[PDB]
Amino acid sequence: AFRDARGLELGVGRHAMAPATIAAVRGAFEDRSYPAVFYLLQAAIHGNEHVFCALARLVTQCITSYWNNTRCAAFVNDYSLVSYIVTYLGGDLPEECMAVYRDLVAHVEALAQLVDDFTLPGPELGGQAQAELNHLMRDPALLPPLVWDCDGLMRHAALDRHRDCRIDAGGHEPVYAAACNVATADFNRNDGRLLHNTQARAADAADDRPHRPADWTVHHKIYYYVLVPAFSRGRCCTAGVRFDRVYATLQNMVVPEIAPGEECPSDPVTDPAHPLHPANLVANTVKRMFHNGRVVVDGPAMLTLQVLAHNMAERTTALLCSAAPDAGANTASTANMRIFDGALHAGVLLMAPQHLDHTIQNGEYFYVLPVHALFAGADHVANAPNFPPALRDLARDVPLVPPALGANYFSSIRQPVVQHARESAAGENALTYALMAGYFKM
Amino acid sequence: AFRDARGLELGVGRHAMAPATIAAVRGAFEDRSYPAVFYLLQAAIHGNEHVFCALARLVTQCITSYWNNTRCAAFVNDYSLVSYIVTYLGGDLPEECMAVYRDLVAHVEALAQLVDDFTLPGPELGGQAQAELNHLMRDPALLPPLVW
Amino acid sequence: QARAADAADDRPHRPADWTVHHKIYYYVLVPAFSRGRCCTAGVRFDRV
Amino acid sequence: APQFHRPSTITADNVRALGMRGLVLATNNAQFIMDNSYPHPHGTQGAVREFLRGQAAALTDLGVTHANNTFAPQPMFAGDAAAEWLRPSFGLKRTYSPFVV
Amino acid sequence: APQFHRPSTITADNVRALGMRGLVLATNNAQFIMDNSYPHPHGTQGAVREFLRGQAAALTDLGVTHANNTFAPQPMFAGDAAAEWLRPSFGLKRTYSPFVV
Amino acid sequence: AAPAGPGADMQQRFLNAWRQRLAHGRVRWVAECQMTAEQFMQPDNANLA
Amino acid sequence: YLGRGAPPLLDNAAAVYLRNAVVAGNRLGPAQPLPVFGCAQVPRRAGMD
Repeated sequence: AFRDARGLELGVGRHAMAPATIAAVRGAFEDRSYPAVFYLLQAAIHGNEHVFCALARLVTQCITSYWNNTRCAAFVNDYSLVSYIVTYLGGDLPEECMAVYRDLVAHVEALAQLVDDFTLPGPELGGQAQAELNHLMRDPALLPPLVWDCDGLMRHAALDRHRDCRIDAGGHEPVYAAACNVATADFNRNDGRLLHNTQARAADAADDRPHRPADWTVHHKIYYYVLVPAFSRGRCCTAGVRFDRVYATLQNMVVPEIAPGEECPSDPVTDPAHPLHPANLVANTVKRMFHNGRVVVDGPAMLTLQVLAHNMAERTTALLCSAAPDAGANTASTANMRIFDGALHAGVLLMAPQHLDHTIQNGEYFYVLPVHALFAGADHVANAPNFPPALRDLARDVPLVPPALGANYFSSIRQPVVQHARESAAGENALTYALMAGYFKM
Repeated sequence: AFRDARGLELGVGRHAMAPATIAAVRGAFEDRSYPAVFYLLQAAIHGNEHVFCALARLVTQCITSYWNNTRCAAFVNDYSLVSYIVTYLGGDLPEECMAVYRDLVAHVEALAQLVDDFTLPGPELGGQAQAELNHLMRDPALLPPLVW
Repeated sequence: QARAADAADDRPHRPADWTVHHKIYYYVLVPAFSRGRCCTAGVRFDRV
Repeated sequence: APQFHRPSTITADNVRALGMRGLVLATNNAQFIMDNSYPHPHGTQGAVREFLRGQAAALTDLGVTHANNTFAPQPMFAGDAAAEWLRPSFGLKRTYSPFVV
Repeated sequence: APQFHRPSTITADNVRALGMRGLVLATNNAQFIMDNSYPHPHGTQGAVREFLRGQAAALTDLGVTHANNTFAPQPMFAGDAAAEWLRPSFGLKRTYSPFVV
Repeated sequence: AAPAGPGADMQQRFLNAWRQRLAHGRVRWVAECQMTAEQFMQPDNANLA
Repeated sequence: YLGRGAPPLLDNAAAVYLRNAVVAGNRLGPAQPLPVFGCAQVPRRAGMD
């Protein structure tokens, strides 16, 4: 009741969301009927901007169907996607869901400029700014749970604080590459290679350089650590994704050949030349997966799904790296301390826990791996393909993060923030400023 | 008057159903004109998962035909059904009655978590959990009235 | 159960939450709507 | 062809050899008075057993009559497809209209 | 013709020479019994390396079959132009309807 | 812990090897359900010191 | 828990958990065990205002 009270203190005078754009997103997190093609596309795009504008008709139809299906938005698990839809899909969406996407992005930018209202200026200390010493989210010591590029580790690399980094699939030190092809890919590798191939141009690729400014990863950290516990209320998890299994069904498409001099099919039920006709619904290909979760896709929009061969990633990689306390917290009694942080080099945010569906088997595409207690949905853990039956009591009220990913005491964010997110009675505006102020350092 | 205000106490802070979707569900409990094919489908599906996606076309038409007549939801006597409508029939319904099934399920999961707030952690005692000793619903000693 | 391919004589198909989420429905939700005017029935399946 | 007011009559193929259209009508056009001159050998509840075994086989004959209208049944849920170790197994929500023009 | 119950059969050319439509049902009618007498020389994970070099290579072959349905690929993003000192490098949204009448 | 090998069974590496010491003793840091004046009191809060 | 005059619970794994959760910090919490013949002895705090 105190922690919400300073949120209302900060809530006035700066940007507040509509109650429309809250109910659109919070229903999208609690959508137990969620069509799972959006999870495969989230891995298919793999946070690469070039894959987004390639599939732009397919993305804007998957939303427009899902906006005609439900009064919920589609890609609100991935912040890069919510950025790209406002960026590259400004015209061709229904305008009720466009203001939902527009209000959700600027509310992050409201929270980013909350810190700069409070931070006094000064010199640079330990190679860090004044705000990076002040607030956690400007500070690149912490890095978000779901990272696709290598910008998040790069700014964590170039420091006087970092302990070099521990990749763990192969070798201790992480390593970067330029681009990935279908002959270059190794869909289960043990060498710790990190792909930097999320940028705009396929012609422009740099091995040791960032593609994006500092406002890219910070608005990611403000989205995942703050807005995701704000709406979801502790039913969410960040899984590792089998890319070789996900890619195997996307590119497996059955589109019937068009007749010479015939119109493009707009009717999914009536026209046999439509890929969503009942004749074309074949098991284990993508158009029936478009038919399982009911998504209106016409002819060429699933035909531009061949842009996985130009850009794809081989697999996901868990990540655990430490950092020293900063300049300004660095007396010799505290200098031997380490703060362990967990992340995923690829991986999606599961919005709604479900195992009652079996259009996809429980555990084919995703293994749950809660890297953080904020991203530990209990039902995701309690419905793994092997979960021990003696833990059905203990996992119900306790989050489960393995110590390969991090510990509760050695995380950047300890327990009661996870507790405060699921227990607070404030509105999602008033909780957000209550939890945005919780991330000022000590 | 004590017991009601006792539920006013716990009622804040956690999920309440919308007042719109109450009148949708309540109007099916008082529905004298209730068509009995829904009762014949309910004995048909009998709490199976394979039967439900067989009859998935029939159920989404019967509900939508029932939704156009009265603003109510017809399968709300059987929770094994209502969970399947939310899990399997997400797309092809008008979304207002889709939210009728969505909110009623989401009010149960808010009631399952209410025990976990109040039950303290502890060992298993007599082979049973702590919440199985605390509250009756997590306790398997009582069993539901219709067990398919 | 889920499939005809999965037939279990005593192996569990559903979690214990599937037993609890039903119990809350009939005991807690339903009498708050039905207002006591409801009845349980057995089914003559041969005639049904 | 059966006489539906005699319980000793119906075998499961007596229903199946009759069409579904006449299955309703010969059960609409039988006689009121139940005749007990020769009872069913398994008892009088054995006839209701023998009767419903044939209507389900009368539906599977009716499903063959729509084979030029219905499609090949895909598995409804996962866990059952041929190649599993290299690609996943789906399952299809049979929610569409199985229809051939 | 690759056999999807054997690990040491799937190559890149066996999947690419098979069509995109002919790879759907043939994998759907393979053997559930996986042979273990002759494994893949780079492991069973190395066959999953080799199997997806054949599907994605046939996506480019699918682009040849639909070259009369889509258009020439223009660059979506910036930094790429022949004449740069007098005009910049544009970038197109591909949010239209790719369809050739 | 250090992560090892593939990430797929890394949850499963956690669940099986820890289950004896995890399920037995109660965790200290779930004390959020403890109230305000139930914090500083000596009953049920031997974790005061 | 100072004075016994009643039977305990039958599950002794339940009885100690019910007893060591009350006793663990009271001003009137008993000694190490209770004696068979004797008294609970009610351990003294160091001061009182």
